[PDB]
Amino acid sequence: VYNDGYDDDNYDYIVKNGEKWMDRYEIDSLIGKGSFGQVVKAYDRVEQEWVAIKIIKNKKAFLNQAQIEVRLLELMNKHDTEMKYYIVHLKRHFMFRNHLCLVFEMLSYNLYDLLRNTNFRGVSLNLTRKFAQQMCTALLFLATPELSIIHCDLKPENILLCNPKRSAIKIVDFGSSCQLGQRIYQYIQSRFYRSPEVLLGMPYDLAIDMWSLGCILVEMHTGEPLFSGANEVDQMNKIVEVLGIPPAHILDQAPKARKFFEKDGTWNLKKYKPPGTRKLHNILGVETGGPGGRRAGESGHTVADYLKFKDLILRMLDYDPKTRIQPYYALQHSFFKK
Ligand SMILES: CNc1nccc(-c2cnn3ncccc23)n1
Repeated sequence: VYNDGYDDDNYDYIVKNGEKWMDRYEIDSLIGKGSFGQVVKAYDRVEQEWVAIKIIKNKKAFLNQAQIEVRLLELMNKHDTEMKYYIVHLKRHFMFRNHLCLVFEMLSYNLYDLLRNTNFRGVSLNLTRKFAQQMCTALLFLATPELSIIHCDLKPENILLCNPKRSAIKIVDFGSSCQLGQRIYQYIQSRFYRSPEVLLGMPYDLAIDMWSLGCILVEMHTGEPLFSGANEVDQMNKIVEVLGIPPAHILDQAPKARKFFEKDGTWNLKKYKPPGTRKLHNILGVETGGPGGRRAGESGHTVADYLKFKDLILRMLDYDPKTRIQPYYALQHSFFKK
């Protein structure tokens, strides 16, 4: 027996269809799950609307992760009462049967689910642009000084559609996030989306989220991860295939340079395609009909369009976090509509 019979051996609440909580919520069904716990669809009888309830595991490490998340969501929703900056809206929270519960507006599928729905062939350049404009607007909001929030775990699974039929999105999952200032986490970001400064053990800031976004947008259009490393050494080598050896002024200051490289004064890889020869121009199919040639003869996919997309992505994937494009200027780029 766990939690007087209410929990399973994984620290999760055992969902019961139709259960009533607190003379208020009627639980309907499970709609999502993850490391944190579970997400259920429930009817809020007081506000007369469907809600999603994120039920955190009954275990101290998971509870405390979610307490950080609640504080950051309360700070954000407070500075965006009109809900125009593409962050999920936390309505309220409570403790129930030894689980912290977060009540949200109900959302649809995540962007990984959308990629599966394309048979891993990618969404159109027009839909990629709509997702990009919303994501850059969210990053602009997180960079406002009273917030200064680094999400730290951007990936397709943490971006949800509002509606299955439409392009509107919201960002979720602030459990691993932090605020600019004191360096606390040195181990951060899911591996495929992890920035070079984190791989190299260097100082970091909000620019790590822009790196992740560049990786995500390429994957949304091609159907597959840009840099799919099996471990940190493989990850750095896959980055170098596309982007070349990082600049010497960065490696000369990197605590973990010698995990990957050796030092003419110039740096090279430790003993893949030669550095910089796996061109983004060819991954995107700029001149050859898009990914897999499958966009040949479709509207919305011209050479000029692809050159603008490539230009923006290369600015998001700058090795130097001081010169990598920032949200304000990404929004002004000619890839976006006037
Ligand atoms: C699944 N539907 C759904 N609808 C609304 C909100 C959420 C959600 C909020 N935070 N998180 N964190 C992680 C995963 C999902 C979620 N989810």
